[PDB]
Amino acid sequence: DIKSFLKPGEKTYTQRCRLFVGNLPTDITEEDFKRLFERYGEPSEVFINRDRGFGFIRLESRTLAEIAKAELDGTILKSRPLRIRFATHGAALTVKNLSPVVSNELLEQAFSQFGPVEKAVVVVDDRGRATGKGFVEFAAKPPARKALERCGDGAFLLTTTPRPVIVEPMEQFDDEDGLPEKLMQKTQQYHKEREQPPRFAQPGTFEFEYASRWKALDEMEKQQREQVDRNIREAKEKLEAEMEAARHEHQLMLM
Amino acid sequence: KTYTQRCRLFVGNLPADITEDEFKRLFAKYGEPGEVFINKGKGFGFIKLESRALAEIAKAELDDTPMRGRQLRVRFATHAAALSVRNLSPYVSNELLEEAFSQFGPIERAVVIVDDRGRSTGKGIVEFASKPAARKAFERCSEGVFLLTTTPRPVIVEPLEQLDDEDGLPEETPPRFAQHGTFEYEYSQRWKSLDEMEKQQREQVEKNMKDAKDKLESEMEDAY
Repeated sequence: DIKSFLKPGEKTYTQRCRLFVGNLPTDITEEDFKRLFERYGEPSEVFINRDRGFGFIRLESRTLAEIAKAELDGTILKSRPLRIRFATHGAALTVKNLSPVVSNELLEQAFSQFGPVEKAVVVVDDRGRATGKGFVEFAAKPPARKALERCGDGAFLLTTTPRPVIVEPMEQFDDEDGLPEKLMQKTQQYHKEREQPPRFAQPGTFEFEYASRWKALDEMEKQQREQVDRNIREAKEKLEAEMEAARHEHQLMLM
Repeated sequence: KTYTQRCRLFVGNLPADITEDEFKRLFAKYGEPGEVFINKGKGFGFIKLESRALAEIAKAELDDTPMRGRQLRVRFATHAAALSVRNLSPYVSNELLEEAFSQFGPIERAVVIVDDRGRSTGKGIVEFASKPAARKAFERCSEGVFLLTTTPRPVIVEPLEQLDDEDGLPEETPPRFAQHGTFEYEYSQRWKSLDEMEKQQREQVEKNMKDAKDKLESEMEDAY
């Protein structure tokens, strides 16, 4: 009926295809909820909490989920706008200390030992260079906790180099709703902070002095951060040289 | 809210003989075309469609499709005129952020990044309608000292650092856990304690400068 818009290699009805739908009418039924999304094709995991006013829906692909969100977000359904968001990815982790040899596919098959992997990507920058950071998204949460625990207690080596990867939960932030003004309480502390409007500090005022001193400290912090990297690169190089020397001495010792 | 930066698509691996008419014709079924740009030398272009939905369909239907014997690379390019804003007071709302930066050019979106509990992270994103507006905001706030609220804490403005998480990195020893007692075990353990030192040195810098910044906040609060 409706095109799938599945990307090459893309799996169906993944957590990346799951939408949270909030501010529903209290009189909504499972049939009235399916109707709001029928133009996006067959759903799979239809959930509705009629009493609380929220539901979850999985669409075939990420494109169908993106289309449904772009079209249906903020649209009125009985004197109230719907809130449509991607469901928070419960089973997402980030991988650090990656070798520039590790592909998207190697990262997928490597973490595919803890369980089923929806998506694995090795992060690249503007030029397309291996950053050293990557991310693994599991189909369910259990495998994600096994990955997190084992990779921390043991050393998980993806390649020939004995450099273990760092596995941390993917930090979840909201850059969609943010901090709206209507939900900020108008307290005295709010009023004291909001009394002076956005402005460029005037040279010669206490404000300009306090502000310029803040910028000098922030510049100092950046210099210190670059100094720690300087110390890490030194420590890293001495370790590589030590373990190369040990491996070479051993190769000269084998019959 | 039409022809936004969220409706902008990048088109790579274009042929050298490409015209603005041939480029527009590729996106003809997806409504009226917006601002078109072509780098004929490097072989890439950009196009804005009316809506995010049309950009979604166009992208899905045209990526990895041939044109004059060449396989097109079609992706979203939605962060050209976006800026990261740091050192925001928790009393900085999305609307205040919008009002503060509106002076540099027309704004499409301004949002304060909140955490999993909904609290301000002290960071925001300001996306302008054009690149020079974003450029002007960036220079004015680096040369000058831009204050958003009463506390004279200046906002740190940087161009939105956007990393590729859509394409990634595709195409000798298999993945494994280091075995106790082997050569690779000692070495991987040396890396574990190096990573700990880095974490310790970084948490210290962050702390000693947070304290230095807090002591200046004491003088700021005293002055009031």
